[PDB]
Amino acid sequence: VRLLESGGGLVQPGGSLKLSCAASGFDYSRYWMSWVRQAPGKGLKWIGEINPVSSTINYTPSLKDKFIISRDNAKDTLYLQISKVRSEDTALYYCARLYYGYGYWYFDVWGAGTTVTVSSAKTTPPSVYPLAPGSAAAAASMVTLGCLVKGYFPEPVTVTWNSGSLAAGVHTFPAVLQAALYTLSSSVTVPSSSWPSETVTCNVAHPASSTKVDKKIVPRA
Amino acid sequence: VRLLESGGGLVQPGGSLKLSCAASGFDYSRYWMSWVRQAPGKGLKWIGEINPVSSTINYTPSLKDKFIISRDNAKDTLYLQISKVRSEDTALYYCARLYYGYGYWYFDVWGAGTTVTVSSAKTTPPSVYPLAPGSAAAAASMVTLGCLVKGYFPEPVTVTWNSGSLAAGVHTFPAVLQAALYTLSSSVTVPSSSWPSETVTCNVAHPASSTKVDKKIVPRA
Amino acid sequence: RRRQLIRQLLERDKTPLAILFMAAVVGTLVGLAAVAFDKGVAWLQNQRMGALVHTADNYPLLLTVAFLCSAVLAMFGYFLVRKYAPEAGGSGIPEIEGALEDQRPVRWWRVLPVKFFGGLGTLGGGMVLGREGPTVQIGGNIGRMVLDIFRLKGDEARHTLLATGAAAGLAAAFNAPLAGILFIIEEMRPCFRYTLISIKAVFIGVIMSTIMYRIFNHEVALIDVGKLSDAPLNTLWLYLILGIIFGIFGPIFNKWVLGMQDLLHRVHGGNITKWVLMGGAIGGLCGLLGFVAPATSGGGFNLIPIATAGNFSMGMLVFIFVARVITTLLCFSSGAPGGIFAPMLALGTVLGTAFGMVAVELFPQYHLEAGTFAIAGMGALLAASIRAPLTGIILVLEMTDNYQLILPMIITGLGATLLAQFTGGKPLYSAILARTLAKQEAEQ
Amino acid sequence: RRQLIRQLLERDKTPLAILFMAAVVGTLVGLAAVAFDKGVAWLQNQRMGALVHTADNYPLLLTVAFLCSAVLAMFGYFLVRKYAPEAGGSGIPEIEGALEDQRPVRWWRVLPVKFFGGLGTLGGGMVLGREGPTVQIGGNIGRMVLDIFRLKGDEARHTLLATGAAAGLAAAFNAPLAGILFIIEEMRPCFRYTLISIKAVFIGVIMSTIMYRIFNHEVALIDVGKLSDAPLNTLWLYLILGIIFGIFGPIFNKWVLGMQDLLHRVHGGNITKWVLMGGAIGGLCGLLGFVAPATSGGGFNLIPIATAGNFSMGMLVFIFVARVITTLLCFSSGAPGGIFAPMLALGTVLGTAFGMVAVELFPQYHLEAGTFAIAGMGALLAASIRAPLTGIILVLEMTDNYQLILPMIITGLGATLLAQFTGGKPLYSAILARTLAKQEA
Amino acid sequence: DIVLTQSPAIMSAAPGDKVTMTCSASSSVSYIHWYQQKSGTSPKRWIYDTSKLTSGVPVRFSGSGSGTSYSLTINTMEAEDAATYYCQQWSSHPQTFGGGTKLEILRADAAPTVSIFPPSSEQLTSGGASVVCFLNNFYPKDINVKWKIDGSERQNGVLNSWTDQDSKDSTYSMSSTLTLTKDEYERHNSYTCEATHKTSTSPIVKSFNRA
Amino acid sequence: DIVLTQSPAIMSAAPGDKVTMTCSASSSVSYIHWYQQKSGTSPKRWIYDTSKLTSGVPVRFSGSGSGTSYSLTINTMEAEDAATYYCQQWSSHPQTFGGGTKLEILRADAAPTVSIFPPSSEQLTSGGASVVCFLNNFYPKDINVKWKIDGSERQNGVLNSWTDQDSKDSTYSMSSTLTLTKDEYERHNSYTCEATHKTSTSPIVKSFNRA
Ligand SMILES: [Cl-]
Ligand SMILES: [Cl-]
Ligand SMILES: [Cl-]
Ligand SMILES: [Cl-]
Repeated sequence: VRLLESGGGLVQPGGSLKLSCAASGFDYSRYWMSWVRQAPGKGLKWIGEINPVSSTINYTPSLKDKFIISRDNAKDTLYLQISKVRSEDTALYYCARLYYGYGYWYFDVWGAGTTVTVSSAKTTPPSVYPLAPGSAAAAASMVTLGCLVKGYFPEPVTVTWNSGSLAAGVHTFPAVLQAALYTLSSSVTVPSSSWPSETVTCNVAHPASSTKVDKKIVPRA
Repeated sequence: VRLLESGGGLVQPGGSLKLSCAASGFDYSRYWMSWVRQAPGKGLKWIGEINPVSSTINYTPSLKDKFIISRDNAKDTLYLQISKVRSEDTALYYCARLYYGYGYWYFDVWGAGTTVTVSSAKTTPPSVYPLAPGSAAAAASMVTLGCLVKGYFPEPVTVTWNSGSLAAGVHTFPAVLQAALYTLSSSVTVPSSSWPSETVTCNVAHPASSTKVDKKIVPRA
Repeated sequence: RRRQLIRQLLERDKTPLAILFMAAVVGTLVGLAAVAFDKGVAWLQNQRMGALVHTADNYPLLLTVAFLCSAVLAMFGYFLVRKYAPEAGGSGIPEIEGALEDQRPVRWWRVLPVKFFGGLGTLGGGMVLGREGPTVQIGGNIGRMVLDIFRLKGDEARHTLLATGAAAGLAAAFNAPLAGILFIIEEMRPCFRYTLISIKAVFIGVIMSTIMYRIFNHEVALIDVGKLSDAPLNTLWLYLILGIIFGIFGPIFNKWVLGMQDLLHRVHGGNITKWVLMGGAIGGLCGLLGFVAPATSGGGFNLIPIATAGNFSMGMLVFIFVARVITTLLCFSSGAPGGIFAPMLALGTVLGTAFGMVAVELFPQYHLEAGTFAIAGMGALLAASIRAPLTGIILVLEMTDNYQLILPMIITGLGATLLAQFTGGKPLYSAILARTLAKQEAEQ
Repeated sequence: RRQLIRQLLERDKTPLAILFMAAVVGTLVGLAAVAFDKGVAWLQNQRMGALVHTADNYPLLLTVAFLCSAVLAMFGYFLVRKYAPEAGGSGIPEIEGALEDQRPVRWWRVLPVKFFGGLGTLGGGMVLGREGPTVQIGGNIGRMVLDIFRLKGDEARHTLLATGAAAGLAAAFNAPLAGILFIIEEMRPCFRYTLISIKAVFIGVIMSTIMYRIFNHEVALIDVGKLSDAPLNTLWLYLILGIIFGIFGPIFNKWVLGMQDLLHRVHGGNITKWVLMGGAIGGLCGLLGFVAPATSGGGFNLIPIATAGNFSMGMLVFIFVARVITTLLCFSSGAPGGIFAPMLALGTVLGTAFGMVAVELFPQYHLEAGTFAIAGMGALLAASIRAPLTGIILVLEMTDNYQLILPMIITGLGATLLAQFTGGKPLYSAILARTLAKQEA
Repeated sequence: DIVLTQSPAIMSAAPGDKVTMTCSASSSVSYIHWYQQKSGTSPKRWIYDTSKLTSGVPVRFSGSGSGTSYSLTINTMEAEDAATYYCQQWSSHPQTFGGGTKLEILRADAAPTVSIFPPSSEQLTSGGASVVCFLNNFYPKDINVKWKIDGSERQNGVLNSWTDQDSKDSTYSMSSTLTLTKDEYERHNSYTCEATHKTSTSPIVKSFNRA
Repeated sequence: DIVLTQSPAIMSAAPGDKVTMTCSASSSVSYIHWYQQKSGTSPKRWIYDTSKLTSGVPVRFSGSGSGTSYSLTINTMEAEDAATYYCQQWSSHPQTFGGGTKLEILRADAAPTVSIFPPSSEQLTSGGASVVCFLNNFYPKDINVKWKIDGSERQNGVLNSWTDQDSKDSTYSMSSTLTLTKDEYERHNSYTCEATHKTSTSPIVKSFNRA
């Protein structure tokens, strides 16, 4: 019983896109399907719904051809078209299977979500800089390393340490946007005896701009 | 309602191949499905059957795992695996949907069939050569054009004219075998006013090598 | 009282083998009879369409051969009734009801050919009448014929074999085994006096005739509607409201049918000339309407699947209803051979769908489908005019196969029967018998 | 004739007072049935919790299985013999009597006795149904509201007693139509006509079914899916199945009665030997509901499993014989709880068995044993209680395989015919007749 | 397993004739089905349960029989009926098919339309050279095709292919193909194609010259 | 439409504690639903029709209320219990959700593990210089950072970013990053980073000198 939406990403203002939600694990007919978006920071908001026979399509109070919901029962997939896209449409979109108990309807099962970004800003690779502690600092119990990932667009990037093996004592901070570019940092606190005697590398992937990069954190001489 | 079976072509003696039959237009998880074969120029022979819940599977008097029939209700596909193949298995395999009137079951809807050739030769794509009249053409009301198809293996090939918009006036001749390669040609008769003033293209397809050749018939210089 | 009861309890469910074997042959015959009848009506409706193709050019000439063919066949039926068997007018279910109380004769030597060949005329002409009327009465007479021919003795054999035929008659009319049996033990069963109708024997008759129906009419359902959506608990009150609407209308439809029997009797005064002629005028109107607006005329089974899917507009549903009310009255109230049972399904469907449409837009939170209200309304008029809800419910259920709607179907139906009672309406099959019996003593 | 015209025009007229009271009966019967259903589950749950706390020591776990079931059985058996003897066995025969004005309805006694008594026998894992309890309880609820509201007349006495018995069966199966049909087929004094208002019975059943769905929605008692159809050239096989049920029907009726006798000798009417033997049987159920859960318990669990053809041939014969044995020991020993449900499970198993044989004997028919399971399910109900029309609609309402209506009818009819021609008798009528004959003996 | 045998393996009839073919069984069969298989097409369920017609099957068709003999009958056969008809049973197991009855159509005469074709330049710039000659839409099927290079008769390297009887006009068509090497073809000049048929006493000639 | 407001916007409670959140409606509503979202994954259905658990939901959770005021409750909270709780109605159309209630774990206070980092040689080659300061693992989430260049306060070019509550110790982390041009960076020497927390009265100083 999995719902899988796709087709998010970056669109220019006044454009249009077509999100897809591919269903599996149940009879896709008999069920009503729905779209619900979550604006960054804000709460959940209902877009619309569609019955199995596609004879009733309902939307939130939303002007004319802004939203077009449909479904193809043969491919077992749900669609959503947004036209004349503005920044308010920058959100995370969920498809949901509709059901009920006493008859006051709920949102039964949800998809994982696809993120839609509406920005005239251009796709940009990230620059990845190590963060080694200087000769000014003395090592206690632990030693904090890191790498700065700056000047990219859009979200997301994925940071792992030693190809995911060093999964303990890792913080990755939310990215912050400035002047049409994102910046984020990631820490990795490790035992004092473990570095620099053993190699610590951070792995950064920005798929939007085909970037895969490894940055080795070496001490300062 | 349509049954479109596939996965035929060339196999070595003693080998094995998996035939599929994709179904659409009917509740596939409701019917018994069946396979029947027809050797070139011969009669029909029932191979097997399978109920919707895959619990009952009857075969014709065969050996061990000579035939193996299965079905995937999620994909709407019927499968047939043939083992240790000898030349008696060189046939056209129909995928048929089963049903009854009073209760004596019949083969309700048949597919188009896939051909299986059990030979030692090699998959060779066809060579398509256009056939147009020798310069001095005593043009009557009609002009007969054709194209030659040679050096392919195995069978079959399909030949249509102008993507099938030219239906009337076409004869396609049964392939002839020589030195483990097949040869056929197709004729077409069009109004003399309708050529060379218009385009006449023969569309040859040899699915065994996944090859299309669209040769266009040019008047001789 | 107690000693006698111990004797009764131990003797219960014991039907003489002779009655059982005879119940089988009754059903067998009633089945074949119903099948043959069904083929005839189709064959004649087919010929009428063949003639319309032969004159598909001249528009007024096409409208002429529509009227004439339907008139000629209607007149043929109306005549066959007034000339040979008067009791075979209208439905004929009230006539079988009387026969069970030993208050009406079963003149099978007359009615069988009259209702059969007479029905073929009215139904095959395109008139708004059902098959049940014909098949129930025909079925009853078949049960009497085999009683007579085989000279069977007893009150049990006379009532039982007359009943199983009436049931196998309804069964073979709808492919509805259970609806047939229930209809007898809810409507017919002398409703004030205990009888000797053996239930087990009724069953066998129904089975044989249903099998006979399936031998010739396999692989096709009378009504296909598909599997509809379910109904949530928080929507049930909407079905009760639908019942109330059927509950006030039920008796009002009953007044009209009776009143119209009267108003149409003045036109001819009992005259076999004015009657047959008027009968043809009505019959001709149906073959005309069964062309310029086929939904207004005909049996009604055709527009049920279309209505359930929500393919008609609101305006078109109101139109169909009013026109079909009119045409249902003109056909049945004018004593034509043919039941009113089926036309009442079509009316309930249409009315139900109409309510559904209103309900859908008034309550988007419910996620409604007008189709469920069509199926709830289908057997609702049967519950408010014939007052046989349990029969109506199981009939619809057997024909539409939407068991998940059993609660809305019951609630709507019960709602109809309640308000039909509290607004002074009376079971239409009982009132038509009571009028016949009161007028029989009104000239003595 | 003049009297008939008076009758016809007065038909289907039930006093508004009776109608409004019918509603309240069903409402109560529904809630009662629901509360009863929750209790049984609650107690079956406790029993499984104790088995977890002693899941280590094998003989120790087999002990706490026996004991728990014995202790709860004894509690039920005692509550019956001490306060309301009439609440033994099913209780449907007792309500049938009450409709002929031949038995008293002591609701002040039976309601607490059948309820809390049933909770003991059912909740202990014994092979008994809910119908017995719910129908009897339902009838008494209809008597209670007759008494409390002081309603006068033969109509009100019989009608309100009936609607409660129907709403009782309805709420036991989620089967509205089966409830109504059962009254107007089995109960309805079978020899004289009555004032049982059909319209009033309906209302009661509606309210109790609504009550059942308010607490038990989104889950069906039996799920079987949509099975295959049945070709016309296969119907004769269903007739043969009826014949086999037709011979066995009355023979199962002999054993149930004979076993009531054989078990009465063991205790002689003694409230000590009765309650103790009641616990020995009850304890055997909780023991078997672990070492072979199919042989014990209500039976609804193994129906879906049987229909799918998940049991082997050997396993089907085993279950049948063991389930015959355990059905008799529980019902025939006067324990509070119906035999209606256990008979469904028997018919399913027998049907499936016939289906398996049929499948391999006729590959040309493309059979599925599952269709013979659903045909057989209500077949024993047709051959032993001789209410086929109720049995058919009951199965239909619970399985939703309308495409099998012909095989279901044919099999059922076949059963009722051969049950008559081999001298069998409607078991609910025979049990009333034995109680009434021993009352004057 | 029951063996079905269909009486005429191949039969000829002119449209208008009443036509009957037979399916006979080794054991005892009940309710058999018939399938039509037109040229280069899949079998289509035609008649079922002995005498019922599938939807779309014209009323000119009828089935009957019982026990060991069954028949398919075309009352006033029509040209479009040219197909091979298979019978089938599944009253026993496993189900089994008949041998087939190929129905051929007798019709009026039709002279072939002969067309000659030179080896294309794309085929020449490869190695071989095939000269092709279509003779189309003739009746009856018996035809003789003769090859002449510079008057001289050629015997070896000729391949012929005939179509099945056409489903609409009931005519036959043939194609003849003379295959040679590039050098073999280039050392001559005139190629002819001689077609002899019932419709003409003197053979039909079509020819081309490189010069 | 109908507006739903949830009382505690953010709240904290130690493991094994009675937690109660509201959901108040503008107009009258009936039978509301509750969803639990953990950051990074799908919202999942928790409580429906005023107060019914879902197949899997542990028995410690409960709903209640009617008319215009409803509430979700946790008797004995757990670790795997912290997440966001959205109420949702559909008694009226169109349906609406609550603003959200973030439920967070309460713990014993923790002092920040401050770290300061010089710009890399790679970043300087580009002509930019970022000074990163990691304030790691502190409770509560409230903190103040302060930058000092040559012992002088700086407020321009600073970017702060908190992680959401951790799932191994339920502490927060933060990062302050100061971005200057290479020239602007090279004209100073002393870069200090001051973390001011609830734990101490005097800020934790971490600095480095270019010399
Ligand atoms: Cl009438
Ligand atoms: Cl009628
Ligand atoms: Cl009992
Ligand atoms: Cl019982």
